[PDB]
Amino acid sequence: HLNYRQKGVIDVFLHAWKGYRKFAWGHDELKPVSRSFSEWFGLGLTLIDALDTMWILGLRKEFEEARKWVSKKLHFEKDVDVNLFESTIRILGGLLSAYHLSGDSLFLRKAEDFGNRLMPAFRTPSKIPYSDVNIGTGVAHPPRWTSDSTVAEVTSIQLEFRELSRLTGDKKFQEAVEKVTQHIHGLSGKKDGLVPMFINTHSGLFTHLGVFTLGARADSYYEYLLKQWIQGGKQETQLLEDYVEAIEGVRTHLLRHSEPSKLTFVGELAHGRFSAKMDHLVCFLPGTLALGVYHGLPASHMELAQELMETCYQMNRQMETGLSPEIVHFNLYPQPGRRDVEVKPADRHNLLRPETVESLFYLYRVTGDRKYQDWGWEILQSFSRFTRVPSGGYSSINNVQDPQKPEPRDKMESFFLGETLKYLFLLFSDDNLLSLDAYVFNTEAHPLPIW
Ligand SMILES: CO[C@H]1O[C@H](CO)[C@@H](O)[C@H](O)[C@@H]1S[C@H]1O[C@H](CO)[C@@H](O)[C@H](O)[C@@H]1O
Ligand SMILES: [Ca+2]
Repeated sequence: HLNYRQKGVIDVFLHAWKGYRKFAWGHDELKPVSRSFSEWFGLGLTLIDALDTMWILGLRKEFEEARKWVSKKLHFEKDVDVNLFESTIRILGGLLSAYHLSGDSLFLRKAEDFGNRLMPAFRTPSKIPYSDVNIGTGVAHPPRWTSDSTVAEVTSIQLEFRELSRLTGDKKFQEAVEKVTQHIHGLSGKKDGLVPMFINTHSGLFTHLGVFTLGARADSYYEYLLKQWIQGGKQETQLLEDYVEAIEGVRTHLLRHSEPSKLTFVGELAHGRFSAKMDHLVCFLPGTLALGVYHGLPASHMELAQELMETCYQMNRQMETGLSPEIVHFNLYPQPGRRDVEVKPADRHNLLRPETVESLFYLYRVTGDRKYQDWGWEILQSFSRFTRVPSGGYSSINNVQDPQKPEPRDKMESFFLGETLKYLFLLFSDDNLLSLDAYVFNTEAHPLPIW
């Protein structure tokens, strides 16, 4: 049976979805305040990202309507440049999870068509893929000012391409992404398992040396070391080794404690200089640590997971709206009148990002401590109070520190329905539901089977 908090998640989903249906059907993103839409892919991004969430939440009439759109209206031949990583985690991942949950081969046929159109990105001298590929013309290229790719982008596509090869029997997808993983396994320039942010597609070597973050441009590299190891049945020992090494590197170089509360946080390093800056993106890490412990990683990882979960919770609850900003800074020394969680004026936006509630899901699944459910519910209520648009939809907001004037940005990111609400529903579940023994979630919350 659905419980009270799950019913609340479903009310939020359906209010979001009614805005999408009325004002943005088949378009990439809802602009709820203006009752319009935006495109970047032109491939119904929000719809595809939400397929599996609709299925899991039991929204089967909505799923059927969306399936009909996929069957009739989703076509990949347009002259359009797409980012390989964003494409892969949202569209390829979303189609693959929709296939597995529904059993409907339409989703696999579409995934295979799309996957084939992404392949030109790998045709570089080093076989590290370009950032962008045109799905209609077959031309791939790097950004205008550089031949570098982003490290997280080239190392956070593996689950999806590996699974596509498994289902289709076409080895080209797996072979391409595994070359990337194996190459990066042997690269110089890491700091105790920590990777630089960029990698050159011509030389194959890291660039921006000596600069280390667990946030944007590197985060999901670490996530996918563990998750690939799990996906593959725990036989690919190099992935585990590199993951274990990296977590020790985080402990050695990036962990400090805040004032006044002594919260454990992860900062950044540049040429040996520590910076107390932490992207909300880093909040994936407690959940990934806990996931690893479920699968046999050391208890030290759980100690760190629980400390970081508290911190990520505080990043939300110390704000006036109860919603974390995009980026926080912490103080290493006591500052009269100051909270733990400092926020630069420019960083005060919230884009409805999932990483805190993602990690709460894993902490709850692994520990059973109901406080993590309570924290998730608190955060959901804050989304409802400060980001809801009366006519339908929820919006990113510009100011998490002004409860009277949060200032909507007029955008509902696809990951709100793809991730934030899926993880909350799962967090609250009393159930055999997407077992950690049977599935691994991709980095856009799309569950894929463990082999
Ligand atoms: C700017 O940050 C984004 O892109 C870089 C890659 O250039 C990633 O390293 C970073 O994690 C995010 S994408 C990340 O977050 C989104 C939700 O907040 C969502 O698309 C997905 O979870 C993805 O992993
Ligand atoms: Ca993610």
